[PDB]
Amino acid sequence: ATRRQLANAIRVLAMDSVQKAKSGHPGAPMGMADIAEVLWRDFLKHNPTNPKWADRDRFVLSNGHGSMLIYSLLHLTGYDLSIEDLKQFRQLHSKTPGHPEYGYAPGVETTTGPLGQGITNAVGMAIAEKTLAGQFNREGHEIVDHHTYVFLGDGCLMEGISHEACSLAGTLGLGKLIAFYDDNNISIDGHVDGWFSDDTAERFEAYGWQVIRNVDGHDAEQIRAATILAQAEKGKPTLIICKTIIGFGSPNKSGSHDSHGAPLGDEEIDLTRKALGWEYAPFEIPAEYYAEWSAKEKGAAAEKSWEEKFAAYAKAYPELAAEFKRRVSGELPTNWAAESKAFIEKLQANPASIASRKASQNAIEAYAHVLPEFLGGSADLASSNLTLWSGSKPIRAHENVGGNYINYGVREFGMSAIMNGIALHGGFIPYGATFLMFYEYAHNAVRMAALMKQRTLFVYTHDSIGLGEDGPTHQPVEQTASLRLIPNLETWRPCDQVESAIAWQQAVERQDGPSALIFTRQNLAQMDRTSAQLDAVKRGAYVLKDCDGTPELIFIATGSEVELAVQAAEALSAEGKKVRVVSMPSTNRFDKQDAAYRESVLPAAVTKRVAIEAGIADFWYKYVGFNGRVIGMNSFGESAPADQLFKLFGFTVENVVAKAKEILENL
Amino acid sequence: ATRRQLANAIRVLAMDSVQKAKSGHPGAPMGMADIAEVLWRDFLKHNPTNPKWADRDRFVLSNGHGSMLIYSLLHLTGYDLSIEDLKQFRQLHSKTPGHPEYGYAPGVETTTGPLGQGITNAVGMAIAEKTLAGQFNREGHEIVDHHTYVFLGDGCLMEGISHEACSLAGTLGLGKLIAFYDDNNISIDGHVDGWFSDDTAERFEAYGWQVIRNVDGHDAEQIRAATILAQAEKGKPTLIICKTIIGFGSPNKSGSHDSHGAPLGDEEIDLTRKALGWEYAPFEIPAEYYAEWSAKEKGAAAEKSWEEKFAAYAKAYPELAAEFKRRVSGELPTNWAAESKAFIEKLQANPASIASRKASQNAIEAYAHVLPEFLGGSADLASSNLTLWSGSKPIRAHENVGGNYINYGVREFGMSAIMNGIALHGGFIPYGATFLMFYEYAHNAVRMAALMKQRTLFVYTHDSIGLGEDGPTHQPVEQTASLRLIPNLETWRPCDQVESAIAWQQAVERQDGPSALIFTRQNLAQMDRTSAQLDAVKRGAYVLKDCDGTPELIFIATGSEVELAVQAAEALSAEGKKVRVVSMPSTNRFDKQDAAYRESVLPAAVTKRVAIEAGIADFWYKYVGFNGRVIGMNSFGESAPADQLFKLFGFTVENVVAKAKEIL
Ligand SMILES: Cc1ncc(C[n+]2csc(CCOP(=O)(O)OP(=O)(O)O)c2C)c(N)n1
Ligand SMILES: Cc1ncc(C[n+]2csc(CCOP(=O)(O)OP(=O)(O)O)c2C)c(N)n1
Ligand SMILES: [Mg+2]
Ligand SMILES: [Mg+2]
Repeated sequence: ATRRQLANAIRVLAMDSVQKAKSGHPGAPMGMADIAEVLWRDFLKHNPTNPKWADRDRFVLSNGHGSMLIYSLLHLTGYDLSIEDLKQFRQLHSKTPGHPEYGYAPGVETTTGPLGQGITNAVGMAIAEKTLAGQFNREGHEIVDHHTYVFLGDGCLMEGISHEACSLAGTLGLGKLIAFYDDNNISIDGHVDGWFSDDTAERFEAYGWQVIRNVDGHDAEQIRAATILAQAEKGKPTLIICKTIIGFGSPNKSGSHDSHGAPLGDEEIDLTRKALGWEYAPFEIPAEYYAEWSAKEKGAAAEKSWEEKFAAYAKAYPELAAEFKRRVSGELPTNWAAESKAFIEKLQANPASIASRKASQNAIEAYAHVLPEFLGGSADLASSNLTLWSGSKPIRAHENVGGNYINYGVREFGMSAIMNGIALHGGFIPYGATFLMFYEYAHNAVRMAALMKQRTLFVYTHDSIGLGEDGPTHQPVEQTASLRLIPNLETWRPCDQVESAIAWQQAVERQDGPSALIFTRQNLAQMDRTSAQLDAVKRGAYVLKDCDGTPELIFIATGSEVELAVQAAEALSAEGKKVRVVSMPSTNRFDKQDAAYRESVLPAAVTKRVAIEAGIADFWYKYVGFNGRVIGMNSFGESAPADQLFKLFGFTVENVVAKAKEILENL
Repeated sequence: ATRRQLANAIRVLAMDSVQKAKSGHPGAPMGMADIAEVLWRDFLKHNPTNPKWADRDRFVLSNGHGSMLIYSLLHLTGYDLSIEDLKQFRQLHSKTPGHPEYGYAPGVETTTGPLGQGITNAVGMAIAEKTLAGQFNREGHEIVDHHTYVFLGDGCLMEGISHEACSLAGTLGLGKLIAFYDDNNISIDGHVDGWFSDDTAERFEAYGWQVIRNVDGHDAEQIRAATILAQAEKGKPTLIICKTIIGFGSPNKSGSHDSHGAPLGDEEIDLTRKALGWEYAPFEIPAEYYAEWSAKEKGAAAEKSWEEKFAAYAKAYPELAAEFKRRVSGELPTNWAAESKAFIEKLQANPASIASRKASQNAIEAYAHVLPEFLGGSADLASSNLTLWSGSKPIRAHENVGGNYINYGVREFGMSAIMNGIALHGGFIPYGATFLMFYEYAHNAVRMAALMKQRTLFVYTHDSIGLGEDGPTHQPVEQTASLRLIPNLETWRPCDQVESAIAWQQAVERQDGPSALIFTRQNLAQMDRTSAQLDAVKRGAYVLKDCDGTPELIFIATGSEVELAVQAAEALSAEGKKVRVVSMPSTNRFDKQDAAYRESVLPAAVTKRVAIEAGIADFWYKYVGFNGRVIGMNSFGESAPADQLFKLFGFTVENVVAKAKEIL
């Protein structure tokens, strides 16, 4: 078959699957099929029988609405994705959801859909390849060597996150990143000139990318020539601008947004088959086409060759090879359990009153000696977030290439989605920090990490009005509660240096999802814990101060407000009242405990509960109920020194005691 | 005094005010003082005695950490901002908070701090000036004509939102937008080459801006020359790239991130004074420097000249002039109360089972006939969000310049912060739509509108698993609850075309803060309402179905789930149980009602409550407590037809009734 005939197999599988589903986007798959045929058949290094081969090239479909493009490519080249799977497009519990989801189909490298995060994940994947190569490759043993390929569209380039990711990609000289731009002059609102008129070539040249302009996206020889010059450029990422016709082959809907996101219809599909010269019924692919699309034989030989290279590498570098396999698998070092425990116990036995952001740095310093896979960073806030340790080596294009730290610049969304790509790639545990407030810039990347069950460590410092004079644009109020609502994210707001080391430990051990670690600017007093209390911190909430017998009142506190809760409990106790203090470093972790443990912390029979947190109050009714009270925030902050703000907003022993006594008096 | 001596007044006030607070950022004010002297003394058209002069130029400090720069300028040029105010920098209730706040000091045009949003607000103000000029100017009567000036630094240019805002600004040809880039090679991590190496000039030329390269930021003559060329360019926004030395004047910390964000120290301040030849004690500005900095005489003449132009305009176009004054003040038209009421009563009388996104478009259509100040838009989703009405005139650089709609492209964050600038400018009520999921892209701009108490209307469609097959990356679950947590935002989730029209009405009428209006893709059944029920919808929650006497079970539902709550209540009432259905289209609005009203709707003695909402369940404990139940979500969605998703996730009458019996 001809290259165009092979590409048409994608076009027809796409429009037939959308039609059977009565749902989906036929246009971009049809527009990009010729580019896909060249890239997948001539260049992409992959093995359909092992989609987890460590040295495979990574392909990312950033215009994720064109999901039938990747589904067709995976089916045609030999992956474990069947015609029956394509017939279940957009159906409940199928392998082929409306937007491609990591973990659902073999060979989908990332979950896309939200525009701009695809290319940003890919930037992270290319950073991880370059850094892993810098850490593990040796002379004669280039065991890390693979490209990162991206398809992207107009929406992706309009999104601000594309500017964050691609500006950084150029600075870091990601020569193995090659992106194909689907330049079809179409978005949902119509022909894009009215709202999108960048000179995109000049924009990307300004980032330090190589740009190959004006490629005919339906001419295989041109796509091939451009890909060759893209691969020959070793120092810069490359953008190949492909001129395509959206919905190529449709006589009445091509070149128009009418083909972007609706079924073509039975009549138009017939007219398309004829304009394409495609004579086979829906979901029928001739055996000849499967034979020429198959990547099984080329892929198996590529991996067997890499396995032989790795075998020889392991003889020369036995510890590197073991570390490679360990880190790529995501397992922790065998001494991790004992050294992290010993560090946490040392802190419990050597009290220090420090800011939890300092405790965070101390934890990084200790754990980084055990975890060479740490790949840390900050969005231009290293000296405020305290993310550097004594062994930090900031990565640059030609310096510290096997380093372990990224100066992300002022790019919270880009950093967060890059970290997702780093986590997806394997070999690293990424962490990256900013101020808690600017979680809101990166919000959807955090949710994406949770949806993809990726171990990405989101570090946030300056967590409340405790930060003081920078004022209400910076002082978080509702941000912690908002992070707590993200399914499959575990949010930690530790109350001293010990809870801070335990939150880091729990985040590192959480391999099926991300964590958010929230730290303070101001000093926090360390709480006393018995061995059993120390063991219970990782359960998310535990009894910190207890009375003899059933409590008449329970204080629930997190983070910097735990000392206040303890002091108010002391005052009430000196009046003969029986009060319990529960510290709740992670509401998410506590919610997962069995009902016996939760009842032992918050007994159902004790309904007089006071929650204390310098955050939005509405969150806490889940734990205090109608008979409880929340000592929280219900407004934006103010610019003033922190001690005056804590008094202004009621975080005083007098106020807490007074509010507690009101519910004890049933008022 | 020389120009440099006048600029040094900014430098010494900045560093002395930061030193007294023991907090703040001296470097950028010190780095930009010469630029600010030129722009404010030679070019800025403004009146310190009336910071609300409608035709004033707009200045925006996008690198807002340098707040002492704008406070010094305001103090020096004669605004109502005193030395005593600068002495209260960063102190409780001062007019000089650590980042400039709109309304806290006269002459501050927007609240900055979150990097990138200042320039994006300024793109919004430049769009509003251009569009308002297109609507109101007449031959011989150019009553709208003013520039938008921005200071911005490396952080702003690194942020993705700057790419959204400046791309659109070039496309719309905002010739009166002029930005000065504080190109000082410094950010908090240090010298920026290791993480920021853009060819910024070529980047902005790719957006269609004019770029003046390599201006010496400490040479008043070059700054003046660059600004003249920026003003001469009428068709494109201009970026003036000013090479500056952060902390200019400090011998030990200039050109270093050491001067970015901490007091210089008493000793370093003394050496800086010596290096600058500055001989006056802290907070002492000689009378001669005040006289030469004063904008009072120039500004009063400029406003008087404009008042005379407006008087001539009002003589020729009395109705137009009265519309200008009404729309700039923010007051609604006199017939608004009656027209909106008649529209809502008409919908209650002619039931239709339509998607609330279609109900939203119908409301836009009816209200836009009454509100010429509407400036609508969508982030590349006009056909899905349904934001166009029959009178929509999409604004372009040279077409529909007096239009009323913006194709924002795929730029949710930039859209939202541009809308904030449009609201700050005056003359418009901006609304803008995207899918509910992608408010997470625009999150902090929504918060900033609430912080600034701006009437910005954030429209969201496709609000639940109800959108169906696009799957869990698009299906909101926790987004509505997160919107509800934002102080001073009112979030509405209406259950039918009638609640949809009332939600738009209340958002339009809310002058002191923003609204989020959340609409469905799937059809919603209209509910029966008496005249008193119809009137109570604007109280945020109300009794929709009531039993006789005290109920033993209260259903609380919102949006698309109210019909399910009605259906389950009818099944339970047919069994003899006393059940009430409460529709709660806005939790935030309801929370602000007086105690008597709230008790009338949710009596405290009825503790058996079931909340129903296709969103994160944990939010609703505030209203149901320990002994209630939530028919909610606690996971991500799935890619499948909507009808199957509602069954899969338990949004069925049988499931709701089962959970109601668990507490009865
Ligand atoms: C952040 C975000 N905003 C909006 C959308 C909705 N959306 C999906 S595709 C699309 C149009 C973008 O067009 P383009 O990328 O050029 O694709 P084409 O129509 O050419 O296939 C939009 C707005 C989204 N997926 N993500
Ligand atoms: C979105 C956002 N992220 C982070 C910050 C914190 N921050 C304030 S200033 C700054 C450094 C930016 O440097 P630049 O704008 O070049 O300022 P300079 O030091 O030159 O005055 C950062 C990261 C912020 N205000 N907003
Ligand atoms: Mg397109
Ligand atoms: Mg700078």
